[PDB]
Amino acid sequence: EVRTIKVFTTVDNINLHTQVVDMSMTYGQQFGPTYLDGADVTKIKPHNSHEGKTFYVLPNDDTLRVEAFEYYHTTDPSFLGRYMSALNHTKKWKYPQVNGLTSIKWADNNSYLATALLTLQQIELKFNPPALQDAYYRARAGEAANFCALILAYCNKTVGELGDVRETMSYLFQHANLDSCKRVLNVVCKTCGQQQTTLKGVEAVMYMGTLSYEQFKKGVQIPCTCGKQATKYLVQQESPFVMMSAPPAQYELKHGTFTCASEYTGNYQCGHYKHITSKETLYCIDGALLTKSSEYKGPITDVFYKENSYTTTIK
Ligand SMILES: Cc1ccc(N2CCN(C)CC2)cc1C(=O)NC1(c2ccnc3ccccc23)CC1
Ligand SMILES: [Zn+2]
Ligand SMILES: [Zn+2]
Ligand SMILES: [Zn+2]
Ligand SMILES: [Zn+2]
Repeated sequence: EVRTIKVFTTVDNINLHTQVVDMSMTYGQQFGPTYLDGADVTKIKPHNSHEGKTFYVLPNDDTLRVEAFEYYHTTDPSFLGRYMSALNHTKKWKYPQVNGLTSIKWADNNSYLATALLTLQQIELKFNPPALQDAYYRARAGEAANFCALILAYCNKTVGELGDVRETMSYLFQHANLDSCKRVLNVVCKTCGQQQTTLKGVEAVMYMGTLSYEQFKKGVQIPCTCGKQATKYLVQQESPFVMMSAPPAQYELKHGTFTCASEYTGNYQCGHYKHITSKETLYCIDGALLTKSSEYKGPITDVFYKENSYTTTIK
């Protein structure tokens, strides 16, 4: 008087939980919201082909809420749905190899994700949420759909929003292991004197104000609360890279003095991005398009550099 089939539910595709489903009911009445391979199967009953398949569900109990925090570092119950929604788009994007890197063919306002994807393939980063690191790896190999969909979900951005590459990175670094990154800087006032300031994690590897990492060790002008103009410089830096950002402006990029950079053209919040990377020569990745040049002069807003351990000589 009731027929049933075996299926496995999961919130991380890693702890599979055996269930038996009633072929006269929908996955919705039995499980709550259900996805099979991204497809919202909530309003559908079990077709017989489903035996043995794995389905994604929302974390209804407290075990799953833990199983899900461990995989994604989220408690937000909308996460699964926002992600599954982005994945419906990103599974259709193309992800070519350009210049030995995984890019994204232009689609639905995704210039800023491609510049972000390209940059992540060129700096040293371990992400803490296993969902991020698995998609990171798989994106290195060309299967970037899940990686991009997770970025959209972590950013509470959605396909078709135009993004900001610096902020996209800052959303992601919060779940990266930068716990041994250290930045010590010294700010010096003609009046007040000198104050050392020592910051760490995400704050140790990100700066907004100047693009030149060289300028940053020499000294950069910052206003002082006490009123005069002060000078801030870098005295120590342990971290494998550094992000230097500043609002778009014409800037020259010299082969071999940097890792890669975000070129942004247009106005606040409606411009386009392209990716500049320093290899044997300068390369410009625009989604599926690439160009080469000896030198580059143009509108740059982030420049990434390599570091291991720096110490100023300024006494
Ligand atoms: C492209 C884009 C999308 C979304 C968003 N916002 C920003 C605020 N945030 C709270 C929400 C998302 C911003 C940009 C954007 O233009 N960013 C850049 C920028 C930063 C700072 N000052 C700028 C000045 C002039 C021109 C560009 C500037 C990199 C180019
Ligand atoms: Zn789309
Ligand atoms: Zn765009
Ligand atoms: Zn986290
Ligand atoms: Zn002062």
